[PDB]
Amino acid sequence: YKPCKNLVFYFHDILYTKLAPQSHFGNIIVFDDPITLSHSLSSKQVGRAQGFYIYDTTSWLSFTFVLNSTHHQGTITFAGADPAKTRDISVTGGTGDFFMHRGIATITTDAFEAYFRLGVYIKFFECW
Amino acid sequence: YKPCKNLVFYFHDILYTKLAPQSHFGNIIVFDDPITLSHSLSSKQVGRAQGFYIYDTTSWLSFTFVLNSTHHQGTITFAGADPAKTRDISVTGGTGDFFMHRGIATITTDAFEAYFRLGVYIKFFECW
Amino acid sequence: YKPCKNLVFYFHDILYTKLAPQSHFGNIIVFDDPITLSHSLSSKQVGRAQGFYIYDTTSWLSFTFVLNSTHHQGTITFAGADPAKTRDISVTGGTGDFFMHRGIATITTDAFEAYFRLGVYIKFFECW
Repeated sequence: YKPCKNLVFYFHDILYTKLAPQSHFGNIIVFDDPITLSHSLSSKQVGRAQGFYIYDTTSWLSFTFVLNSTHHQGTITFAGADPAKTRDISVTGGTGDFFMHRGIATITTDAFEAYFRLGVYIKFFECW
Repeated sequence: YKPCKNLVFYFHDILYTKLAPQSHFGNIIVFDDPITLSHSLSSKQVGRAQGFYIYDTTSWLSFTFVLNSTHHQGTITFAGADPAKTRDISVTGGTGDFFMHRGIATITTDAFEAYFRLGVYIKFFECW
Repeated sequence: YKPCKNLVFYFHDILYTKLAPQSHFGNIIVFDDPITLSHSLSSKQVGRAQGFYIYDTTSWLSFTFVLNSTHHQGTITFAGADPAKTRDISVTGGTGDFFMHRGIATITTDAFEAYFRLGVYIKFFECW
């Protein structure tokens, strides 16, 4: 399938059978990260990535791109676990310009420092 | 677009570039709140709002309207971050009567006390 | 409606008006559980169930089936609260083979020990 809309953003984060069933107590890390048009942190910011993930002693990720720029106004929410420096995550929600949008995002992670840059390539397959 | 179904509920909660990337440890607050047809807490209850949000030292919200009334039987789930006394949040899931439903909700907050009344105006744009 | 695709999996977990508005601090339990084709833990594993739930002192559940088998390659994510030994939960996300899929799952719980087997019956009503 070809997507009815493609978007690319970067956001910047600073840290600080077979196997049996496995549980543990979790701790939540909450983040609020700048989203930029290109790779550099000092390139134009177009919103904030806000969400959370988990440490055990944690493939789980929930976050929203809160977009607020001259061309993009809305939110896109993603949720799920995926264990490669690259993973897919489902679009799970949309508001504003991204009202009723659906699709997937490919997340590529440049790890450096406590500095992580995440390339997020959004392919929408339903667009309103 | 005009919604194929509109619903209005209130639920009642009782408490107790630019910026750099920002993380912290989070704490979860879980809530289980009555949903009513109208503004007053003592008006007919039609279900419970059950979910969680986060304190840092937190625009993130995940919750489900568990509806159980003479006219509404099902669940509606919402998730996302939005930083106005009014915000939008995406429908992310539905069961029962709201099976395969999609759309957005506008949330208006009356803050008082530790008492918060939230007006939730659901506009579905896909209805089964 | 008849589903365009039906799937059945089991996963195995090992523990260890009216009512006023109710909140509390929550603690998160994270789990990573084997998914099998049939009831027995020693039957073929087809992936891992990875997500979290909450203890108060908690009908909330978020998890992803990370499927990795000879016939199924993708993820399916579910989220929501539902208070019966059986409950429904909405599909909220999909990737890979389950890209753009939507529907509901019925979850049946066999409680034993700290051992819980969950029968998950997925009915997709949108398939790509």
